[PDB]
Amino acid sequence: IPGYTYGETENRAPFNLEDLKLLKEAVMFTAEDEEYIQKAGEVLEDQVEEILDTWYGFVGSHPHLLYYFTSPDGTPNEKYLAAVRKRLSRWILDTSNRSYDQAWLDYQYEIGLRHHRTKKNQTDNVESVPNIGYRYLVAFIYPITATMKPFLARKGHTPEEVEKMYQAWFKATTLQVALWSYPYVKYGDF
Amino acid sequence: IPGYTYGETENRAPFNLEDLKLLKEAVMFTAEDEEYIQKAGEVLEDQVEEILDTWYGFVGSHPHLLYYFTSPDGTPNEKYLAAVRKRLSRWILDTSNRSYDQAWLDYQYEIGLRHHRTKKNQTDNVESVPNIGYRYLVAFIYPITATMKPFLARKGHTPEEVEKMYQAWFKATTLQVALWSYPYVKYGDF
Ligand code: HEM
Ligand code: HEM
Ligand SMILES: [C-]#N
Ligand SMILES: [C-]#N
Repeated sequence: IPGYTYGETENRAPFNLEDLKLLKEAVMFTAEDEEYIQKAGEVLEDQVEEILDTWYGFVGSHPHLLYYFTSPDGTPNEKYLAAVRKRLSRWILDTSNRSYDQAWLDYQYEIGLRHHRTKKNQTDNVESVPNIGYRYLVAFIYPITATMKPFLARKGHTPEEVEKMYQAWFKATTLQVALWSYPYVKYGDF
Repeated sequence: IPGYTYGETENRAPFNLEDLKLLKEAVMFTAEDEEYIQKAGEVLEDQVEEILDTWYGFVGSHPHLLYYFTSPDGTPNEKYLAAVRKRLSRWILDTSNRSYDQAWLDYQYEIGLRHHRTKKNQTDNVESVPNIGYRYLVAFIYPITATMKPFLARKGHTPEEVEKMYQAWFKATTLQVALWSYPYVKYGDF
C-alpha cells in the first residue's frame, strides 16, 4: 500500500505509553473495549469497500470538505483520493487489530503530521491545499462514528453487542484524533 | 452566577456565523438536532445536580484529571470546583436553549480561553495549574456524552427519542470542543 509506513516512520512520537495510559483513561477505554474493538474489525472487514464509499460520499457532498482533496484549480485530485482511500482502509483494520504500543503511537504522530501542514501532500507527491484546519479533525469524530454504526449492525449481531462495538469505536476514534492534535497545538499546550 | 459572562464578553470571537454553518455541517448537525437538543434540555433540567455529581465523580476519580482543579500543593481547591460547577450547570441549559448566534460563539471563544493558559484561573481568582492540556479536551467529548446518556432515558422516553437526544448532544459537544481549540492551535492552523 503506497505511502503506508506503519512500523517504518522516521520520527519517534513525542508521546509514550504512559501518555497513552492516561489518555485511554480520559476516554474511558479499558480491556473490555480492546475486546470489542477487535470484534468490530471482524464485522467491518468484509464491508470495507462500502464503508469507504459512504465515508467519501459524505466528504464529497460538502465543497468546504472535498476542498482538502482538491488541486489548486478547485477540482478533486482523483489520484490523491485513491491513494488516501487505501491507507484509510488500513486504518480501519489497524484500529481493530494492532496492539496500541510505541509503533502504534509513532504512526499516530505520522497521521497527525499528514493532515497538518508539516507533511500534507508529501506522501502522495500531490499539489493540494497546504493544511487541514484542525477544527474539522475534531468535528469528524462524529461522522466517522455515525458512518460505522449501521455497518456494525449488518451481520445480525444483537443491538447490545452492536452498542458495545460502536462505543469502542467512538472511544478509539476520539483517542486518535486527540493524539493527532500534537503538530497543530502550541508547544507546551498539548 | 459568579463569573458567568455570557452576552458580556470583552472580545468578539475570531469565528463567525459562516464558520459555524460550515462546522455544523461537518458534525452533521441540522434543524432536527436543534429540536432534539432542546428536548434534551427539558429531560436534563430536573436532573442537573445528579449529573454534576456523576461528572465530578469521574473527574475526581483520576489524579491526572482532578489535577486541573488542584492548588499548587496537589490538593483540590474546593472553592474552584464549586464556582466552576455552577457555570457547568449553566452550560447544560445553554447548549439546550440558546440560539447558536454571535453571542453564543463569543461565549464559546471565552470558554476555550478559560481551559487554555490565556484565562485559566482568572475568572475565579485562584492559584491552580496554568493550562489544561488540549489532548484532554478532545478526550472529554466521550465521557461528557456517556455521562449524559443514562440521564436522557430516566424520564421513560422511548429508546428512539433517547437515541436522537444523545446523538444531538454528541454533535453539539463535538461542535463546541472544536471551537474551543482556537486559543490552543497554531495561528493559521485552525
Ligand atoms: C475523525 C477524524 C479523521 C479520521 C479518523 C481520518 C482518517 C484518515 C486516515 C486513516 C488517513 C490516512 C493516514 C495514512 O497516511 O496512513 C487520512 C488522510 C487524509 N485525510 Fe483524514 N481523518 C480525519 C480527519 C480528516 C478531515 C477533517 C479531513 C478534511 C476533509 C480529512 C481529509 C484527509 C486528507 C486530505 C488526507 C491525506 C493527507 C495527506 O496528504 O497525507 N481527514 N485520514
Ligand atoms: C468535552 C469537554 C469539556 C466540556 C464539555 C467542559 C465544560 C466546561 C464548562 C461549561 C466550564 C465553565 C465555563 C464557564 O466559565 O462558563 C468549564 C470549566 C473548567 N473545566 Fe471543563 N470542559 C471540558 C474539558 C475539560 C477538561 C479535559 C478538564 C480537565 C480536568 C476540564 C476542567 C475544567 C477547569 C479547571 C475549568 C475552570 C477553568 C477556569 O479556571 O476558568 N474541562 N468546563
Ligand atoms: C480522512 N478522511
Ligand atoms: C469541565 N468539566
